Amino acid sequence: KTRKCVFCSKKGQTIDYKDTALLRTYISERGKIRARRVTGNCVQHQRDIAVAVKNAREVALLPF
Amino acid sequence: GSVIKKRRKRMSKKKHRKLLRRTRVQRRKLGK
Amino acid sequence: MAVVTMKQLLDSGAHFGHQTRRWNPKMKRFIFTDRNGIYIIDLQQTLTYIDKAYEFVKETVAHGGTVLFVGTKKQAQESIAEEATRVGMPYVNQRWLGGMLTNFSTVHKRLQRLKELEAMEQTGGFEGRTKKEILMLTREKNKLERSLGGIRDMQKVPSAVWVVDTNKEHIAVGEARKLGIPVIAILDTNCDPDVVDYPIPGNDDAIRSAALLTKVIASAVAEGLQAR
Amino acid sequence: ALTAEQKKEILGQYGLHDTDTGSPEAQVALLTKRIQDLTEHLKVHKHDHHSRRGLLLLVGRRRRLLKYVAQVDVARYRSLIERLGLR
Amino acid sequence: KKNVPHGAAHIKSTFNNTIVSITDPQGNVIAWASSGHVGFKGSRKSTPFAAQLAAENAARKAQEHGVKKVDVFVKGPGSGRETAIRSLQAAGLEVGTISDVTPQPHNGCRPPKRRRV
Amino acid sequence: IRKYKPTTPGRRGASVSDFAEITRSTPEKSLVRPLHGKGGRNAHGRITTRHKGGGHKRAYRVIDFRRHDKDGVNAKVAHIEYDPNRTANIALLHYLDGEKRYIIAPQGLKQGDVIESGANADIKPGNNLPLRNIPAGTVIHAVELRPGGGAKLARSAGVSIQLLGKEGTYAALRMPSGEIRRVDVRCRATVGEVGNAEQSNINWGKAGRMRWKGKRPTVRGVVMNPVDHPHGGGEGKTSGGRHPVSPWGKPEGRTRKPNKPSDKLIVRRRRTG
Amino acid sequence: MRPYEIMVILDPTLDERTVAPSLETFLNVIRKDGGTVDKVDIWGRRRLAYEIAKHAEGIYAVIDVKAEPATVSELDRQLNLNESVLRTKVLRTDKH
RNA sequence: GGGAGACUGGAAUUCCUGGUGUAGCGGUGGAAUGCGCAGAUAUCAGGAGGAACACCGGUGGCGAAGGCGGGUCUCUGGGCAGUAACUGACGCUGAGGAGCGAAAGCGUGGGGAGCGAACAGGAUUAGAUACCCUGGUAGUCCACGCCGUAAACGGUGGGUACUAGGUGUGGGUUUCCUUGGGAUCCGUGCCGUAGCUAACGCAUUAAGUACCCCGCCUGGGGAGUACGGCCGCAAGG
Ligand SMILES: [Mg+2]
Ligand SMILES: [Mg+2]
Ligand SMILES: [Mg+2]
Ligand SMILES: [Mg+2]
Ligand SMILES: [Mg+2]
Ligand SMILES: [Mg+2]
Ligand SMILES: [Mg+2]
Ligand SMILES: [Mg+2]
Ligand SMILES: [Mg+2]
Repeated sequence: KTRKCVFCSKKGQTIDYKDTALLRTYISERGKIRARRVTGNCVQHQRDIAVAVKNAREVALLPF
Repeated sequence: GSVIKKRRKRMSKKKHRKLLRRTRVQRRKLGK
Repeated sequence: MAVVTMKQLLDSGAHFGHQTRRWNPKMKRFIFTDRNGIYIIDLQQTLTYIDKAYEFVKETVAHGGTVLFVGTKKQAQESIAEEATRVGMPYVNQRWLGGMLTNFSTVHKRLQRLKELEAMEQTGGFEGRTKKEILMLTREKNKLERSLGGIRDMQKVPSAVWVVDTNKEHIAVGEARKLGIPVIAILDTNCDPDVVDYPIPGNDDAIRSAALLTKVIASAVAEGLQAR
Repeated sequence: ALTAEQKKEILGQYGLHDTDTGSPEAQVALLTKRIQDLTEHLKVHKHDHHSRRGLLLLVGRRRRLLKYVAQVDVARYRSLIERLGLR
Repeated sequence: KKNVPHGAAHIKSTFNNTIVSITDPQGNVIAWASSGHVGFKGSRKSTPFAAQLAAENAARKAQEHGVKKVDVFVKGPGSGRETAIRSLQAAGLEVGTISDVTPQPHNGCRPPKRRRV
Repeated sequence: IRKYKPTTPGRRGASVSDFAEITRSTPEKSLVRPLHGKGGRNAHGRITTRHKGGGHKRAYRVIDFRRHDKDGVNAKVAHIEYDPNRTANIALLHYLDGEKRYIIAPQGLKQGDVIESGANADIKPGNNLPLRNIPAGTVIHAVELRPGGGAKLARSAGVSIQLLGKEGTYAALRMPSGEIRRVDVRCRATVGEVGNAEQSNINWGKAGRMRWKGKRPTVRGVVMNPVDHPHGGGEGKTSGGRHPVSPWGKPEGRTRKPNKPSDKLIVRRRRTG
Repeated sequence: MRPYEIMVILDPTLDERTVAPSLETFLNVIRKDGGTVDKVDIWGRRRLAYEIAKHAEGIYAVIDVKAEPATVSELDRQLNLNESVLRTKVLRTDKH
């Protein structure tokens, strides 16, 4: 980890709000959203994550 | 810049507003 | 967030104190109880400030600031030399020079003077000049190297400053908080705690703890560098 | 914005010749269509207060294009005016 | 009276006093203590010794009812939490886990501006 | 609302209902029924309800409030007319069966739209539905005070009731007066809010307008004589000489229904302010 | 038309055997008005992260439809009025 | 997080209901009003209403300026690059005029949880109509219009040509490796050439080199006040 990015660098990925497994590695332990530097992601994919995790929390797919 | 010149105009406007508040009634009913 | 626990800190011996005749009345908050006449520092107040400083450096990295290193000891010259070149941060090893942060119009001249010499070294001019001119440069190197060790590559006027051993380097931390720039440092039971903007509980006479502290303070910049 | 097919057919209709865009008459027709399409949305969202600025900018651009067309030639100007029903 | 083998102690600590209340896993409180109830008044209610003595009194009242296993939950910031936990575990009770439960208002209600002193 | 210009003293700042959403101007002669004013006099002939006098005669315009029958039979609106007896417009429905009826014409009810009563009807303003099928937290109006007893709640203009979480054989309704009341779930309700909400702000301007509606003047008891009103006349402008009291000696108190009535359904009385 | 995705969280008291027919009864309107492809994925007995209308578990369903805004809005309204379903969410699979 | 419209959800404050539960709860540099003993505070469950959307979230994005932070959908403004096929001077400014114009205030229609002008009390002071605490009507909020004043500060008018660089960031394009780096074009920070600048300072985003246009300044008070007029329900400009 800590590379350029997993989405902006690998060139293949998809940010899906239903991907609770993938969003668990990005949400904090308590349930909050981790910072952008710790994840090392471009601004676009960071906002995509943010909105996906927000949709998950809204549909009750995460502990908020 | 300095605050002296600003507070001077502030006090001037405050005194003007106080006079206007005091004289409001002298034109309130004379206006209506 | 969090990067370490108290288990790894207990092994470093960061709960020791000094004699009871060299303390200050305003350092009785971190103490819990007197046992055999030695002072102890709480542990719950360590991880909080550690994470606070970590996030502050994480933010200042993106803002355009980094952390520095300062010191005046002449026994741990190796601990502050190996980890420095890894990230490329400033540091002082032998001689704590005067006027490096508060004065910026003077160090830039010596930086260019040293750059000129390091660039001309590639030519190898030894015969064109007299023996005295070459012999002087040998002692000049020993005179100029014991004061500046990492101030050559900063060139960025960072927005975060870290100080260590405030008891002896009070002038450093004293001038750090001058311009209001965020200041961080570790405090002792015989110094002033209000001088640092973000204190970090930690002993000043523990190399095992100082190494880990410097490592975790320098890794914050690499965290943002590898991402940028 | 305007759909690609709608813009293409509008240009083919009000174009001086095949493969013609950005001409005076074409630009005037595009602006008129844009205003006619935006008036319906404004009639609902009258409290926008932001799209009105773009509306005014487009109207000013159309007026400037019409002024230029009139300065160049009057016959073309009057023909476009009577064909689009403006003023 | 009643028996409660496992319970939980909620400690609401603020800048004025600390209230520690033991309760069954259902929610029916059994015993509780407060610095003011211990005897302290005014600013003395904020000292750590007051919270420690209140926690000790609560532990004694719980042992009177026969409670041994007691988890601990704490409210938002406030002095006396760690001292109360220490006193509870020292008075002959199982400390168990420590799950902090603090209300986190995400900009819900506008609080006062600031205390000028 | 249309404001009259200050042409005459009577039209200084007077207003009138815009009368929008009205298509026809005459009622259905097959549904209209006769009715004559009473002037506030009961069978005995004595003036019982004061301030009731000469007003323009009106029609009844029979309105069905039960809607128990014609469950699966759909119906569309035909016209929107005015009704003096009601403080809101009414709607004429052309039922698929053939008969016509009248409804309070809730707000947002345009012309041409189709409505459908019954239990399997869709929740939408204009259709009747039982409380059992109406989800909680919705807005209704004119349901009833008793199963099959007739809609008698929230019939005024721009008024409605909020249905809270129902439980068992009782559902909670928050009347427009802020009073929460329980009512069995078997009651038939009507989704949507009453129309003509723009009314109630109509400045009548002159006394003749209010008199046309059969509203006679109201004389204050202060100026009356001690033998007529408790607030004796006296010498000069007198505030009343005692506490406020009704003309029959009833003070301004609770005056509620007899204590311990059949009101076990009320869960929370309204709030004064 | 435009592509759209519809996530649905139903009541745990129901059964997967009646979940799919219930979703088809609602997609009847789409197939009779829009006539679009139908891909309905279902997975039941999934525990939620917190209480949802006095329930700890539920059944999730995902549908994809290339229909009109009015059609998707009508479907969302029908699902919100129905009681057998608890929660609904409409997303636009497009880049925007 | 460009704007308007519709739908939707979590935390948290307050109230109420069904349990548990005591004689204190709140609060200050120290205290007292007040709230409880007529079951306080506090904990479990449920219901109600009004606002805002922690964490992502910042010298990072948009807008001409105000200003724009939860999620879904309809409409829509504006910006950069490549392809340069399209007309070829249509480029820029703008007296009056028109629109937008933070917050507060005003008319009407609703609600009102927290905070809170005024107002009641408590405390200090020789004297406290304030700084501190307890309640709190307008307001803060939604719907239709006025009010046009802010440090509406970058105290920097609008468009273009030119004047060493280093260091960051966001944006979409190609060459060199084969993830790594340079150039190209726009916004946004810092250090610094010449130059400008009374100094502070600006310095490729000029306050420099020069062109086009509008407004304003020619000593401080009087006074941004007086009369008349302009619009406005009023305050007021
Ligand atoms: Mg009498
Ligand atoms: Mg008299
Ligand atoms: Mg002008
Ligand atoms: Mg306002
Ligand atoms: Mg106050
Ligand atoms: Mg001005
Ligand atoms: Mg500078
Ligand atoms: Mg005048
Ligand atoms: Mg004036």
